[PDB]
Amino acid sequence: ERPDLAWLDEVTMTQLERNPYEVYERLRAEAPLAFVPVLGSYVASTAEVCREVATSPDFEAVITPAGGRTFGHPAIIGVNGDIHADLRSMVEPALQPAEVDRWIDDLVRPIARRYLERFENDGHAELVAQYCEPVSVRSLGDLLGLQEVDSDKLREWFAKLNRSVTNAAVDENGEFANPEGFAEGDQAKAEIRAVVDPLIDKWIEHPDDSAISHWLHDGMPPGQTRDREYIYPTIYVYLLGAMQEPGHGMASTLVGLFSRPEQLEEVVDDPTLIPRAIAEGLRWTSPIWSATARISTKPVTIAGVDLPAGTPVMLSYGSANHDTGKYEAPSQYDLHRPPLPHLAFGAGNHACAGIYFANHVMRIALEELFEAIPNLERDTREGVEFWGWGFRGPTSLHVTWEV
Ligand code: HEM
Ligand SMILES: COc1cccc(CO)c1O
Repeated sequence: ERPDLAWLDEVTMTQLERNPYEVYERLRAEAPLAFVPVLGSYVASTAEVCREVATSPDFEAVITPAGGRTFGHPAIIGVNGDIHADLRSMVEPALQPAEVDRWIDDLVRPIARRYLERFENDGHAELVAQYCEPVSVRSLGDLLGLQEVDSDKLREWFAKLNRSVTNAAVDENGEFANPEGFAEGDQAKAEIRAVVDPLIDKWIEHPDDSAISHWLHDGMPPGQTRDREYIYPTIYVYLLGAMQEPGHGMASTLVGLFSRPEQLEEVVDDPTLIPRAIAEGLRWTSPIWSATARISTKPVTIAGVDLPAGTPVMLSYGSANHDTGKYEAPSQYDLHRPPLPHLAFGAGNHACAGIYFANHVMRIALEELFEAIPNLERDTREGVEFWGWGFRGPTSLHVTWEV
């Protein structure tokens, strides 16, 4: 429709998944709010527009089309009003900073050690599969009450949900171009139900300290629980993003550090710099790159575009975090970048609920890794490929060290 952006008609889903940064560099200059045909939606690409939409009184949450097809209702990310308030009150207790501080070290550090012990003497490893993902899912899985679900299984589930939720491509008529791509999301949900339904059966009668048990019981009248159909979509939200993203963030941080060997040495020497390293890692390759959205509730003008009521806008926070209006040479990882606001945790009433927890998981994981393997080196025989438009991170991270 917009004539000067006719080139967007030729952007493909595969291109965006392999590397979205060239398209979005053009969008940030040409059209900070732009309709992207293959995505079937307006996309916000700059920090100013993403923050405005995410915080505007004239927008509310909406799930992406493929997200809705996968998760259904009421996913915490796609609802508003009283239901959203209830789901936030449901998830927030275990994520409160004073609560996290009571137990985060005893949760994550033994897990990180357990996975590290399996390879720390090998001289080689693929850190995504052998460390970053397992620590992320085992930590959250235990908190949730999924101790008996193997980390291999939790990792398979968030891979399948990832592909289903980001199966966004639409055809000439605005219909999903790849409908068969939702089948593995449906199969993941069926497997999750088979595992989690018995656990919920038990928690209803025998509550414990698991987070899901508290989701069922907290704030409810005596003898009542939240219906499982009311909480399952948020369970799925967790089994995707909350399981995947801390692993993504640690891995991207390491890749960035490896790209700046002088900076990797600083952080290994001085582990108090790990939080700063992680913050730059999240800006540099945002794990949740473009997975959430808002919808206008009345006619509104954003970045010169007159939007009718009912218009969805995807928030490409990963692009916003490369806004050259804010950052110098944003495509380069720089630990010594001045600490500035970023949008990797979103903004507004639907901003990330688990920031404090996530930052500690990533921190502890990197602390233990650098303690166990101070001479870590990237395996330069294998390149690092990043994949993902909706969620983005490295597909593998081959490293070596002198044993
Ligand atoms: C580095 C790791 C993580 C990153 C980068 C991340 C980022 C985000 C982003 C971008 C959103 C959408 C915000 C928006 O639409 O404005 C979000 C939502 C959310 N995240 Fe995080 N997340 C991470 C880890 C986690 C973890 C571990 C948990 C739970 C233990 C969690 C819980 C949630 C919840 C519940 C929401 C939905 C909030 C709502 O819609 O009201 N996140 N996250
Ligand atoms: C915490 O998990 C998520 C956060 C934001 C988006 C999604 C899925 O679109 C998630 O699963």
